[PDB]
This record gives sequence, C-alpha cells and structure tokens, in this order.
Amino acid sequence: DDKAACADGIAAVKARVEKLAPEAVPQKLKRALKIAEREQGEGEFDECLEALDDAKRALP
Amino acid sequence: DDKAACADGIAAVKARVEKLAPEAVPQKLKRALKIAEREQGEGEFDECLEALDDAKRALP
Ligand SMILES: [Ho+3]
Repeated sequence: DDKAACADGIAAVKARVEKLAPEAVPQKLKRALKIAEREQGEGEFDECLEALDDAKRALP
Repeated sequence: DDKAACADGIAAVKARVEKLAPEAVPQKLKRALKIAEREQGEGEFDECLEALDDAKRALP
C-alpha cells in the first residue's frame, strides 16, 4: 500500500543517492527526501510518494 | 483560495472554541486544530481545510 511504497521508496532513493559523492548531492534532492520523511512521519504516505517523485527528478 | 480559507477557518474555529470553558475543550478538538496549523505551516492549505472539518465535527 502507500505506506509500504513510501518506506520502500525512501530506501530506494537513498540507496541511489548514497552512491553519489556527498559533496555533490543537490540541496533540492536532500530537501525532497526530508519532505518525504516528514510526511511519512505524519502518516501522509501518499504525500511522501509525491515528494519521492520530486526527489527522483532531482537526481543528477 | 485554500490559503485564505485555511487561515480564515483556523480563526473561525478558534473564535468558536474560545467561547468554551477551557477545561471543557475536547482533546480531539485541540489536536485537530494543531494538525490544521501544522499543515498550514507546511503550505498544505488543502489539508488544513480537511483538518478544520474534523475540528468542527469535534465541537461540543
Ligand atoms: Ho503534511
């Protein structure tokens, strides 16, 4: 469901980001991940998924 | 728009709540107002309006 997809998506995006040089991680990518995590914590798993969409589009 | 409606709705619900004995304000009402304010601060003015709907239904 959205909750599992949100958690899986956060891990998937992080795993891809963690293969980047840290000094090269865009601020927009960090912010999108943080928004996703905030919304996950609020139980807005659907909004987490939309923030993950933004994070993926911010990947170099 | 949703932003103005959210701000107006927070004030409207508070004005009605502030006419209650404070020791008698339901916890569910306080929580709904706080959620609305959190979502307002996140710029989710639509989600604020849905939390305000819950607050109104929690009025004694
Ligand atoms: Ho939110």
